[PDB]
Amino acid sequence: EVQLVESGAEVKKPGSSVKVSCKASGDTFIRYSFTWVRQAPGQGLEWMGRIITILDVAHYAPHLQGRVTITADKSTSTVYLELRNLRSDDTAVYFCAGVYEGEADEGEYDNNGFLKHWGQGTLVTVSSA
Amino acid sequence: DIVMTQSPATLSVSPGERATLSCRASESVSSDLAWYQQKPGQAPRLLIYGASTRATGVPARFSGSGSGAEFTLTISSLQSEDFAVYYCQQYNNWPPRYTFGQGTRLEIKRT
Amino acid sequence: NDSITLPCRIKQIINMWQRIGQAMYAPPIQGVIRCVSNITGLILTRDGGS
Ligand SMILES: *[C@@H]1O[C@H](CO)[C@@H](O[C@@H]2O[C@H](CO)[C@@H](O[C@@H]3O[C@H](CO[C@H]4O[C@H](CO)[C@@H](O)[C@H](O)[C@@H]4O)[C@@H](O)[C@H](O[C@H]4O[C@H](CO)[C@@H](O)[C@H](O)[C@@H]4O[C@H]4O[C@H](CO)[C@@H](O)[C@H](O)[C@@H]4O)[C@@H]3O)[C@H](O)[C@H]2NC(C)=O)[C@H](O)[C@H]1NC(C)=O
Ligand SMILES: CNCc1ccc2c(c1)C[C@H](CNC(=N)N)[C@H]2NC(=O)C(=O)Nc1ccc(Cl)c(F)c1
Ligand SMILES: *[C@@H]1O[C@H](CO)[C@@H](O)[C@H](O)[C@H]1NC(C)=O
Repeated sequence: EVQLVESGAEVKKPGSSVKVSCKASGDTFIRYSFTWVRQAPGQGLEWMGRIITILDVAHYAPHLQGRVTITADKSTSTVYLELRNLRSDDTAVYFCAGVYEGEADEGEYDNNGFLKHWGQGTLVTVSSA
Repeated sequence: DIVMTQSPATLSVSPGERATLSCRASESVSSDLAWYQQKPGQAPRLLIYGASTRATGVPARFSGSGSGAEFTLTISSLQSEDFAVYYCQQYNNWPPRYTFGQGTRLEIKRT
Repeated sequence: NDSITLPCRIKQIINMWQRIGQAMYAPPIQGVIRCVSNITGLILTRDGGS
């Protein structure tokens, strides 16, 4: 399997733009997909969007679309999320998740949707103070 | 808009007993559903994928089934560490527009 | 009258033959897939030597 370490929690002033990381380690990096999902304190889970490495293409959420940006880097084996126009209503915990896909490098691929491994979940506080 | 709803709003049941949960869809979602339990403040865990099979490295006392717009998960005999909130989630549509369920609270049936 | 066998896989990320690109497709269908033909020609290439 792999392990997904995250960054350190953060506080951001409103009306800003936030970036957050997540590093994976343990296996060949391309062969896994990735997804970002967040949760407000004691609530449901907000599926944000996913990304395919081997093709490096990301899909986003409808009502989140516009101020979101996922990205990756095969060299350093990491994944970055960025979100734009920070508003206090988005303080929450965030998680990077993945799943094995198959022999991508040889042209095999199945495009699973569910989420096998999980990270801890950083925390982001957007607020006045 | 495809929407799921968990049922019931809360289940409660005592040890040695079975728990039953049912997820509800809005159209036909053939075999794309998944179940995760979350102990409060912890990384969730994969229980059922494909809406018909069990994960690897997981106790065999869980099992779900269903189709169409009605799905369910049951565990025949609770134990001491099965106290977490449970979520269903679908991944059927393409282009990908995935969505998560509500989540239901599960504590012992005890006074 | 024995035969020959070959290890045929089914892929999902291919280099288009129409252009310079790359494509994806869904995973394979559920069921039995058969295919009958008879090769009637082929393409070779020499090797620079003496
Ligand atoms: C060189 O030239 C040859 C000659 O054509 C060519 O071979 C042909 O290949 C095709 C595809 O490889 C074969 O077509 C398949 O044939 C089967 C057999 O059907 C029988 O029953 C029908 C009923 O009407 C009869 O008419 C027929 O004569 C056969 O007896 C079909 O069943 C296939 O259709 C299925 O596959 C499609 C794939 O998408 C499905 O969309 C379609 O709906 C059918 O699917 C159903 O069954 C699936 C099976 O899993 C199931 O999953 C689905 O859910 C659904 O239920 C298909 O038409 C054709 O028979 C071959 N001809 C031969 C062998 O003489 C070579 O392909 C060609 N060379 C190259 C390189 O292409
Ligand atoms: C000396 N070599 C010359 C040479 C080498 C390789 C190639 C060309 C020429 C053309 C083409 C390059 N352009 C491109 N790739 N977009 C590339 N061929 C292909 O991509 C190709 O055949 N794909 C393909 C896919 C699926 C099926 Cl079923 C199939 F029958 C074929
Ligand atoms: C080769 O197979 C095709 C399809 O079955 C058939 O039509 C053809 O007649 C075969 N070869 C010849 C030239 O007989």
